[PDB]
Amino acid sequence: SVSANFIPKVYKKDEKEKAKIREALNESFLFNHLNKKEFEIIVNAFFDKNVEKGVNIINEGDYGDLLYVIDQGEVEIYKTKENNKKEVLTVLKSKDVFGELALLYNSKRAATATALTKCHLWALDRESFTYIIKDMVAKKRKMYEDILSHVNILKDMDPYERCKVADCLKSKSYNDGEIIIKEGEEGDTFFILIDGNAVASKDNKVIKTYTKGDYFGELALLKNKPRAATIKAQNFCQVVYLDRKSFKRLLGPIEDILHRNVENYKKVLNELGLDTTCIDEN
Ligand SMILES: Nc1ncnc2c1ncn2[C@@H]1O[C@@H]2COP(=O)(O)O[C@H]2[C@H]1O
Ligand SMILES: Nc1ncnc2c1ncn2[C@@H]1O[C@@H]2COP(=O)(O)O[C@H]2[C@H]1O
Repeated sequence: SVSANFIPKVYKKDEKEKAKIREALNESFLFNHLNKKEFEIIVNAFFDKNVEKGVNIINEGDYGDLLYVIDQGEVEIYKTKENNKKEVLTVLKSKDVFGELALLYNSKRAATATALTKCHLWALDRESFTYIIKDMVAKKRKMYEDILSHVNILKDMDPYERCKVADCLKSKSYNDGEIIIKEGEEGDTFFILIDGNAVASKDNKVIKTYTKGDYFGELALLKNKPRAATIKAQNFCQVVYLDRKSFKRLLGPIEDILHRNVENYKKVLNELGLDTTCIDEN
């Protein structure tokens, strides 16, 4: 049932279902950037769609009118290449979002989405998405998409996965002399330097210099220890950063690289006669 410029629609939902939608959208950085008021407009504008196992919810190539959030069930996303060689991009489950690209970029569906089980989906129409959400998401991606493709650790990531990093980024600048990370302090944040110069030290010995595209502050996140080193700006630095939960959601596909760079730290620390127990885990 529908309850009564752009005027949002309100589709009748129990508070129990509304709480599930809020959970899913607060997890998604496509959405959790909205104020309380606008957020609730979006929650109310979702309607539902039930789909049998085996149904292609979306076909690679179609025009795009809705995005979807999974309530229950599992959805495989794939591309069909070559000699009908199915190429599975990913498997999506409860709370996952898909179908945003057509609404974001007015483009043919980039892949096929197939229900692997029966699915209950919540659907958001193009109109609600474009009025409420599109502009700010598109501009944040425009601001960072290119920068991120030149960050060396992110270069081995799918472009689709990388645009998601843009969605959850926060921005901050530091002045000459300002301290970004202090040795011994508790921290929960992963950093990329996007402009300027900074320097890392431990027990007042210099252990690394940083320039544009470098990252730091991952060690406290990979190890659950206090910051292992002090990092200081040397000019007008601009950084972007991720919180711990975004870091472990997004930079899973590059754990292996991060851990490898961690053992170069080890060689530096052993050379300078510094503490190497900050590398091991506790
Ligand atoms: N690697 C990927 N490339 C493109 N789309 C993807 C990928 N992984 C998941 N998807 C989702 O699959 C959807 C297919 O339709 P859309 O292109 O509108 O939006 C797409 C994304 O939500
Ligand atoms: N040799 C090194 N050993 C440990 N950390 C280093 C080294 N060189 C640079 N760093 C960085 O300094 C950061 C300080 O905070 P974290 O320990 O979270 O993560 C650390 C690394 O990103």
